[PDB]
Amino acid sequence: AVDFINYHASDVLETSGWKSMVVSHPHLVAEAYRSLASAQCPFL
Amino acid sequence: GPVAESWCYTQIKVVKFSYMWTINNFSFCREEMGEVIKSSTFSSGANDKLKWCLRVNPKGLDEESKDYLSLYLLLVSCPKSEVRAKFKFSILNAKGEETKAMESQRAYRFVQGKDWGFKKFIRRDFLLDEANGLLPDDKLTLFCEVSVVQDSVNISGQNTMNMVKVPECRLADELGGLWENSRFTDCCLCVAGQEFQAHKAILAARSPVFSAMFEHEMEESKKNRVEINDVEPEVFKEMMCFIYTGKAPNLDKMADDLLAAADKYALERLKVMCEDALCSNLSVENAAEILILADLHSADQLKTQAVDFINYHASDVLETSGWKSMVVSHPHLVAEAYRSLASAQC
Amino acid sequence: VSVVQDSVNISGQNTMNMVKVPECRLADELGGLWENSRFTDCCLCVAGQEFQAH
Amino acid sequence: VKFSYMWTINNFSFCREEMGEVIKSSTFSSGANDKLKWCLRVNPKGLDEESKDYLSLYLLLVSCPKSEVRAKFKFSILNAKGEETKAMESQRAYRFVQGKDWGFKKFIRRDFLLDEANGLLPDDKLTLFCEVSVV
Amino acid sequence: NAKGEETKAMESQRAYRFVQGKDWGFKKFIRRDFLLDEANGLLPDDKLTLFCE
Repeated sequence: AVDFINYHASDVLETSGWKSMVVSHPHLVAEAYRSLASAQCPFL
Repeated sequence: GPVAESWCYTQIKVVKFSYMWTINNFSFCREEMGEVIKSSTFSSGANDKLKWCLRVNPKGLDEESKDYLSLYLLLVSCPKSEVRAKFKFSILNAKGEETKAMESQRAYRFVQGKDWGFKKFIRRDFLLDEANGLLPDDKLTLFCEVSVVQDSVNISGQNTMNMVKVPECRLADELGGLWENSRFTDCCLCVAGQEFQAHKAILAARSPVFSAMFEHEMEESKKNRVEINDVEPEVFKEMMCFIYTGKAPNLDKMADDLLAAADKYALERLKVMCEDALCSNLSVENAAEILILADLHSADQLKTQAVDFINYHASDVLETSGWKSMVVSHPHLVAEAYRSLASAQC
Repeated sequence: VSVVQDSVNISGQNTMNMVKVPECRLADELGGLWENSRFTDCCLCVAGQEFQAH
Repeated sequence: VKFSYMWTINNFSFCREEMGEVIKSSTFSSGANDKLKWCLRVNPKGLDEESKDYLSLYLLLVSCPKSEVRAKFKFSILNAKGEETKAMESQRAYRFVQGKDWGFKKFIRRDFLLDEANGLLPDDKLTLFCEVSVV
Repeated sequence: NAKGEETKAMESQRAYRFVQGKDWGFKKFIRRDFLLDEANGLLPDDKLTLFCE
């Protein structure tokens, strides 16, 4: 699911469920950022 | 070289653009001759209304070139009529030095939609050879330098020249030298138990937040004593010096609390100069508290620059206990960091 | 099988225009306060017309 | 009645224009007498194709009260050290009118100027020293 | 001329590029004898009246 969110975040941040996750579950967004950090985006 | 009774100094202004342009996986040019790879538009700080772009044809533009790499420079937007310039291209090799450098000796004129360059720039076999290393890891790196000429101007240094010395406008130094004298101060002003004898007239003149606070039901009774506790005297005297003299020379040593006070007082110039001070001090260990102060003080540009710092140093900034504390205390900052590092970058 | 796609330009600009600072306050604020005409410390009547200053 | 004038052009290798163009300087005089205004019109290319490859330099009188002015001018170029070099002097007291120029068309070869070993173009800057005698 | 009508009018076809102190003209504008002949009427009252566009 973390991989899927990293893949399809272009709509997930628009959907309201991600906002609920941001509000209530800070650690989930932190762990998704940690996976997104050292993977699938380090070229720039 | 004797002394001249009159001299003149003719100054043709020149500005320099410097540009890098890297194509990944170049062997997948993916098409035949005539095709073009435009670059993103680029400029410098001044005037920033002239926008240039690169056109590179991987195959031959013409039937005479064919097995040739061709590049051109194209000017897309000109607020003036015409701009004269010289360009110089060079392919960076595997190590990074400039090779195959070709330039136009002529200061070509430029209009919107007009493009100039080298069709016969570098041989295709010479590029595609691996021994010269002109294509390291199928990455093509192009460095262009653009030199734009402007109008000449003469300062006319002929002598006798109104030979009295003209001082500049003296609003700043005259107001600055009155603080140590402490004259014309109608009221008192104490911060954190320390007295700083200043008056409300020039403060009301030079800070609209404070003046709007002054006219509303405080000057009738508590004009003489005003309660300020948000800053220490070392920040308050620096802000008072900035108000009177117009500058804050003691910036680097206390840039952070000066920025906090400036965010409190909506002093945009003080905020941006403290942000300029702190941008060069971006570091792995301090990035988390830098982000926290930027978010609290709504410095969007500093937030973006720190986001870029975290993007460039994501290998080590995350495991810092400061960033862990920022995670545990500020979910929104981590959410925005994820949004920027995901949507914009990839 | 390798499918190629339309390329995209990242469009970086190091140091760009920095923060694009607003107008100065060295002597503008004098003029802004005079336009707002507040803190009327005195009323000097000279040749009939009235002028205010500090 | 000796005027002296040290005129400096920077980034001259960006002469910025083609054959037969002009670059005017500032109008100058001395504190005495001060109503005879002069300006150097230099041409980075040749003025004419008959004598191409030349830095044709002229002296042009813009403001004059009288009908004519008799003057002798001497042009010179300072090198990297700063001494007077290529001192070309007009032997005659040439007559000047409002809107009239005199000078040396075959003043100096451009190829002779462009040698970096000669030191006649230091830091892409050229300094012209002109001495004018009005009789 | 004496009647004031245009005579010996000519123009350069190109749009010339002028700079600070650059001159462009016709060196061979008119025959001096054609000007000086009184019968042509081009020098009325010893007055040369010129027009420029």
